[PDB]
Amino acid sequence: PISPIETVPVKLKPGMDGPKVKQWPLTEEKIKALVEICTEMEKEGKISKIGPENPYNTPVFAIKKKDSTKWRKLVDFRELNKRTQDFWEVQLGIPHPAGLKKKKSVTVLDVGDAYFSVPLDEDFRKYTAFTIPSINNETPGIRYQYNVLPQGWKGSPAIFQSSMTKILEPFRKQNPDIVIYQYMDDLYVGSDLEIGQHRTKIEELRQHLLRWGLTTPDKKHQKEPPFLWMGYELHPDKWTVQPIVLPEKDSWTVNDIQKLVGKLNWASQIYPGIKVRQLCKLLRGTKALTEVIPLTEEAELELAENREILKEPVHGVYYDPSKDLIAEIQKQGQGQWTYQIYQEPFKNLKTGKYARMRGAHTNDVKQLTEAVQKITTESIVIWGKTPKFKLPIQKETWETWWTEYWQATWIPEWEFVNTPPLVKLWYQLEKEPIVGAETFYVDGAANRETKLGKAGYVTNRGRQKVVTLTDTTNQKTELQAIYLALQDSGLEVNIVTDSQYALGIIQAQPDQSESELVNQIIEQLIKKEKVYLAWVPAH
Amino acid sequence: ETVPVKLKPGMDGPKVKQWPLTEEKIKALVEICTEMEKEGKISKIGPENPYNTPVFAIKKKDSTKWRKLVDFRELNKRTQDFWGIPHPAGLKKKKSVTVLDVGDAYFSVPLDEDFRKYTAFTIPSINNETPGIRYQYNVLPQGWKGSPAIFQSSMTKILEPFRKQNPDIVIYQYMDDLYVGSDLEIGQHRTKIEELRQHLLRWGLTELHPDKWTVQPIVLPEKDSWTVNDIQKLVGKLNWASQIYPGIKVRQLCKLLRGTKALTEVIPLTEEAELELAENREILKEPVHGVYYDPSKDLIAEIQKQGQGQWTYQIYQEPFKNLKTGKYARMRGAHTNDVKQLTEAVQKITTESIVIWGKTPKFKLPIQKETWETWWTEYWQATWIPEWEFVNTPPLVKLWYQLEKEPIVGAETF
Ligand SMILES: CC(C)OC(=O)c1cc(NC(=S)OC(C)C)ccc1Cl
Repeated sequence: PISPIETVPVKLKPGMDGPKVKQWPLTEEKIKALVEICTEMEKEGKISKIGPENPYNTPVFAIKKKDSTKWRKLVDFRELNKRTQDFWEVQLGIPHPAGLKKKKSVTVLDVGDAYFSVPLDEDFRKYTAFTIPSINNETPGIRYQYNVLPQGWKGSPAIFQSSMTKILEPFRKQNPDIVIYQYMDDLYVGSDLEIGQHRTKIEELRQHLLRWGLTTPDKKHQKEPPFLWMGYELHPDKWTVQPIVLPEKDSWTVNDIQKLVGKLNWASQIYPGIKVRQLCKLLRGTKALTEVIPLTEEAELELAENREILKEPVHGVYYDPSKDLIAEIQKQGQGQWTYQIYQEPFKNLKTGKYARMRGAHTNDVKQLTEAVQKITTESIVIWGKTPKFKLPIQKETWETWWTEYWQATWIPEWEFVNTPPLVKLWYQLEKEPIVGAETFYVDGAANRETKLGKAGYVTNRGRQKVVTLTDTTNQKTELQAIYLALQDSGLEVNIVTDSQYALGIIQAQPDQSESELVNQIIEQLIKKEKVYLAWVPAH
Repeated sequence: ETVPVKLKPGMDGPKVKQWPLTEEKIKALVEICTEMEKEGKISKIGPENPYNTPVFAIKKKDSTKWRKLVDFRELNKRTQDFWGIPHPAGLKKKKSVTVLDVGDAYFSVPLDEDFRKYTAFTIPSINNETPGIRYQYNVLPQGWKGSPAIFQSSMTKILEPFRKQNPDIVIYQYMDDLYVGSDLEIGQHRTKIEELRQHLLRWGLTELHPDKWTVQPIVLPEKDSWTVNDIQKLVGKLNWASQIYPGIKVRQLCKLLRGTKALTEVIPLTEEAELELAENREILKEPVHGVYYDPSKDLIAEIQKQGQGQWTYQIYQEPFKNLKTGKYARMRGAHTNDVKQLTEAVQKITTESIVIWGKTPKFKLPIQKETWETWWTEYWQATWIPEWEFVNTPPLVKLWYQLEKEPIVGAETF
């Protein structure tokens, strides 16, 4: 019992040839099991007895699984696959729960051995040949080949799903008010019809599949809502996040702390308040995964605090196309941002936080900007729309930053919401030199090879200074020159430098950097009431 | 019939992933593609075809009708060469040019059956709830290079009559476009253009001023009194500027900068310095010598954000040896959108690039990859798409070009 569905044209690599790997020798017991199952498949029409004509071969194996402890079968296509042509990417992007709509009812049909339901491209079939070993390599063993999509073979997934699309094409057009979703061997059919109508249609769909050889479940194997869709429990009316379990032990190995921090981080998305700082700390200097690191009181505490938070089930709402899409963002500390997308207050579709982007040199606004873009991109994918933005930054700050920044940047339609901490400009270099204020002509010089240097300034008012540095770079010195300059200067300063990097700060005015040095400078920068930076060519 | 097109020796078909699209855009693509599917232009394809090319919808300049666009860039680059038309040097010297979209004419022609697979494109589904809609071309695809190429005979053919009727006009064909340059006054020009469209319409198809651009040297600031700073800024600018005109000197000025003075302190100009200045003003009065376009070299266009909606660009092939420098101010409507100005700008330069040399320059864009990719498509309007890289603007380069001369009053449009 196979199918009347026209095959897909499968070709080799380019110019390679089918696998010719030797058949792993098995035991009388393992052989006999494979003999049994293969005879079955031979009659169901899935495979075919072949002969000496076929040179290609793939090793067959025999394992006993849990469900029946009954001997089963497995075929290693690793080779065949690495020789099989590339197909188009299978749907690697799956729907995110916040993007689905609520359905009056939702059913999951499990198209079981769907792979073995679709015919194999008759030409290619020879390449799927394998052999059942004889009792310790006796006379010739039993030879076969697949006539249907093989479990484990490269094309099987892409091919099967395609088939499903054609096959469902009619039904779909015939009833636009029904919505099917294919994934693996599962068809998820949801709708807004009254339960009986729905149930009915399900049956039609099934029987329709039957019209093509596609067998469907059994009451015993029938799946039921809620559905486990990676981390979430969906119910046709709303979704709920699976309560995640943290073990309590008196012995935590490195793996234990890592895997933990993993599940922890994952949760940080949804659950507000998760922290792993003290748990990550335990990793410092670990010499082995199997290493046991004692939880400091610090860690034992946060681990505790988290257990409390995770005991609250976060419940969610689905996407309703007839209402606004809104996204609010908070600056949860420097570099970290939290966001939550909803249409109706406190009824969230999705939430998440973006990790502290540790990098060369930036500012909040740019970092906000990026968060906004990350969000928009995600939004476009989930809902084919961008959310109206609610941002903790005055439009006055935005208009001031963007309109002058050296790089093109943008934020879609948005609106300010005063939910501190508000992001702002930590400082602003003067547009023109300051009248009255002191003028530090700064300079730093270091022998890059000895790593020795000096740095200092001379002001127009007489003040001067130098400082010798051991284990430094010329860049640092130029920068330290500027640090000391700001350290000794009053509330308003004029500073001149030949540092190319100082030019970078004039253009970008970063409020965070990878180098503590630059940071310090930023600190001083923020401290002054007025600072004028001016660069001049060297020498 | 179909001409046997192939790929460059040892090249494979694009396998570029489809970027996500807004719903409206997906809706239109669907409407649009079913129609073409019906008209026999494109066909659904199987999974055995692993190639792919980006697609998207752009707003046909005026109407609400959405235009289907594909990014054949990767295909074009992999498509064998036809060893197009030689650039008509006269185009640049015309008073008013007009651009027209003759991409439509391509559907009429069949694409070699063997090349079709390589044209596979895809319409994505929101939240990935539906598999993508895989197609491919049976006809000449719009935006592909081989298209205006294979359709050359028929093109020249259909054109001749208008060319002889009005031989004072020049017609250039780039990809899906047609630029028409004549010296006729606006009314007489556009009427003649329409007279052309009518001519083009009886088959199946469907305001520049080249003589007004490319110049503007670098003017230096002039002041009643100069300060330690004014000068310092000025010296850094000229010092960088020496990479272009080595005759520019700053030594005399640098002497005036001898001393640890207050930035705001006024300095008196020594005649010696004043001469050095004037001498530099003269050197800047005109573009550098020896700059000649080389067709075998990639053309390049670097843009810089000057703020307040203003921008600067330099088309060149060799660093500092610029073929053209210019400025772009934002267009009415783009007031709070950087990508709009940028996309619009890229287009203009790319059009001038075509008009003047018959190719597209590669762009060094003062933007972040993610910002570009996320929103450029939204403001695009050309059938073609230039190449680009995202770069960090060296602060001086900007400072320099910010010095370009601007009109006295402007191009008076009474
Ligand atoms: C993630 C999948 C497996 O879960 C469902 O099938 C599912 C889908 C929906 N909503 C929609 S629009 O349905 C889609 C099929 C469009 C609502 C509840 C559930 Cl449980």
